[PDB]
Amino acid sequence: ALQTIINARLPGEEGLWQIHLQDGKISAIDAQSGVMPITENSLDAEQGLVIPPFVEPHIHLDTTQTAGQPNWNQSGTLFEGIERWAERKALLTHDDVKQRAWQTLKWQIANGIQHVRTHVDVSDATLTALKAMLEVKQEVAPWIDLQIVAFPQEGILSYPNGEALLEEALRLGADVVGAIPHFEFTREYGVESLHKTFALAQKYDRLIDVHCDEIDDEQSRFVETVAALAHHEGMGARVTASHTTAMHSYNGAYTSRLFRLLKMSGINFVANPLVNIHLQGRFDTYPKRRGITRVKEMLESGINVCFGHDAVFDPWYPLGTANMLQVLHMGLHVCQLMGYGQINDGLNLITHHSARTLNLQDYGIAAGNSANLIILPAENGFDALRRQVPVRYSVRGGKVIASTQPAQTTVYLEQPEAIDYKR
Amino acid sequence: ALQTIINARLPGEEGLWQIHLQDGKISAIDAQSGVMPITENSLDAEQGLVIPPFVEPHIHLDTTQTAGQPNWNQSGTLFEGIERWAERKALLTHDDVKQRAWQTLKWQIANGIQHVRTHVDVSDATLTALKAMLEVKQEVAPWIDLQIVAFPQEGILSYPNGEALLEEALRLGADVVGAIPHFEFTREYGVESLHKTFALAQKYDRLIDVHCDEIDDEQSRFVETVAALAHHEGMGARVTASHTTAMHSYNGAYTSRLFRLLKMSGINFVANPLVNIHLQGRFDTYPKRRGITRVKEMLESGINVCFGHDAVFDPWYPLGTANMLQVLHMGLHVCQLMGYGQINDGLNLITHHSARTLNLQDYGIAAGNSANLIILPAENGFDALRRQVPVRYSVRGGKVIASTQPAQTTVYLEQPEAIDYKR
Ligand SMILES: O=C1NC=C(F)[C@H](O)N1
Ligand SMILES: O=C1NC=C(F)[C@H](O)N1
Ligand SMILES: [Fe+3]
Ligand SMILES: [Fe+3]
Repeated sequence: ALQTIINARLPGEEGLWQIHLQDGKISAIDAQSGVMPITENSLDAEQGLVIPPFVEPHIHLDTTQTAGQPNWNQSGTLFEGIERWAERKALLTHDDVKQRAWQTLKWQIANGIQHVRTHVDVSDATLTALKAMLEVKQEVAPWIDLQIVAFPQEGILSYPNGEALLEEALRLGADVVGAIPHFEFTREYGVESLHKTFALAQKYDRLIDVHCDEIDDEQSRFVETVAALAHHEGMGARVTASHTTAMHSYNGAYTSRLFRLLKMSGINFVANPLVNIHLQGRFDTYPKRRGITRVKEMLESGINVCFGHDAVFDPWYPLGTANMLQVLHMGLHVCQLMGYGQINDGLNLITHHSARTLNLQDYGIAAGNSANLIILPAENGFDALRRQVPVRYSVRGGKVIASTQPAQTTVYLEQPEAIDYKR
Repeated sequence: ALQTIINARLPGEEGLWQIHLQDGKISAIDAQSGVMPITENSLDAEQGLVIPPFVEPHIHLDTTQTAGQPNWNQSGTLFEGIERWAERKALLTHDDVKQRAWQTLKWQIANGIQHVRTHVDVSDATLTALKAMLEVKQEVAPWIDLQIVAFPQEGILSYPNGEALLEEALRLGADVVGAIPHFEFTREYGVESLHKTFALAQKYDRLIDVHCDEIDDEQSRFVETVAALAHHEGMGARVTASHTTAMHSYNGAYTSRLFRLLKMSGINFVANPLVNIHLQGRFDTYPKRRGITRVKEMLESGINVCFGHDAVFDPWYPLGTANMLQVLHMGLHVCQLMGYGQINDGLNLITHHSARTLNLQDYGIAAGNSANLIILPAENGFDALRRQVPVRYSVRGGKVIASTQPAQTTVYLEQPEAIDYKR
């Protein structure tokens, strides 16, 4: 029955703070002028950093843990990945999807992630994975608020009954409408697919998250239609453009023109560093492009951008432990957001910016909000990122739902010495 | 008084193995047909992976821990980095260099690194850092065999008395002769500097490690002179070309021609993933090149290539905990060595290949060799890399010199559950 979080550091704030908890919510936040004593019912942050929970804005829980089944993606490309997934999709069973999704979700809970948006392939007349995921959503609710995107992986207009299946998925309860314009057979189908996606989102009052321009094609500009339709409907807050890796290859003049619309539209952007560095640049010899969208410029322009893990051991990515600080680490390097302040503020890319992408209404350390927060054994964002620290405690509804007793490293010199990699 | 390492897995080998130790050496290695019981004097690898120690083939211990002093490298480029370092170099003191070097060395010991090659800037008439590092080398010897490269950071022919200072550093005991041809004022000075470097290495019987073509200039081809001079002198095993990031920008025809010489010469290559992804591509707008040398092609051609951390919190890199598995993780992503086998064999890039780069004569788990080895709590290279595991035990001369009690993570669901991120 926790009543207070004491000795907490907060990003962008000086000193220590006390967070009072009442009835599963944050009742008040007060600055401390020194270190407070521990006591029963008090969770001691020990001058560590307290932040709202990590968020996973983009993952594929229906494909997670399937890498190599029945075959491996040899080329390491998005296109072969979809082909390898199609082979696995034909072998799906309800229980298998639930088991694999739950395996990755447990890693996420352990990693302080309390909000997850999973795409689920609905280019499947049986909607096997979707039915399984809707059950997982209910089962995992005490620990993670899971959003499900009805993702038409093989296209809306380019797959048999694609539009009907996408709508069926919404009627079954999917929270977000997906699309993949660059995978449609033609540019015209791509644009038309977006009009259909927006019409469905307005008909059912759902969010939108488009796999948008995930291709090293300087002519893949579906993002301008996503932003324009959102602006026209006055619904930018409910819309997300995932990937936009083609933007890495656009000329600068078009990008500058486009940025005005991106800002005016208010839509969100998701970059997936671990997967993008792996799948993009595969058609270059040397030099080889990085292939991540224009994260640095978006931040400078005040456009909301955040980071997702995208895949965890599946056709598009052979690694991962569903760790957001690891995703952030890769993104900061590839996007060259390596200034001290840029690294320190990096936490926003896996917390607040992602919460905005998911249109969350109860997020942040503020009075009145649910007591959902995590404690990192680090002094600030820079320190947490540099040392790739685990989540010491994850609190949800005012209760501890995960904890990590840190590793203990000792070197035996003339005398034993504890090493914590700090300075 | 350890007598045996039991239940050890070895890369590329099936089953479990027992490593018998006698008089600080490995006396014999025998396969097990099952799990052996623990007993006093036996170190149980617990079916974890046993490998020779991690190696750091390229780091700057004279600059480590100085990021932001007195100013930060704002552009994130090699060139500004050297300028910021020059400002810090003027403030060096003997004790400060020793303290900072020892701080990073302790992190390395904790991370199972028993072999380290540090470059030390000798473009300094006072040779302050070199004198300090020669003392550190002696002090750290019980735990790490430290090689010192006399690195003429500001050039040999382009800095006052550069050649005399480089030779003075060798007379004081530096183990390796360095150079930086692409930083010399002219291409001719660059080539001439290499002839002088090789002449010094033959005069003093020292190794060579050139900061070679660390620039996104398709015309920076000093590597062909390094390889040709090594081939002419029949000394490839003693020569290393660090960085060669310009190779990322070469046309393919010249690279193919060059590769024949690289193979024939037998020289070694070091890629520094964390720093290269950060400092390279800084003059591109979009698309932006990755800038790491041709690691994948070198491996396919049987050319020895390995990975270094290069910098730990200094003018050229604001992060790091001197962790080789983290360096490897970045390299596998940026170089797209993402096939299962490529990832699994990744350990060679931070163990055996690096030992060859340092021309080590006592390295590897083989009878007769010193009992220097480390134990990773993982099933194989892939698993160790994916989970970024710590070093459970580091053994040197048959004695434990470092150990890490792993972190313990628990999620509180309907029942508490331990999470180890394994599958
Ligand atoms: O279309 C896609 N499917 C799965 C992925 F992991 C990638 O995000 N893109
Ligand atoms: O010339 C250089 N000095 C320092 C570095 F870290 C980089 O390796 N290159
Ligand atoms: Fe995706
Ligand atoms: Fe270097």
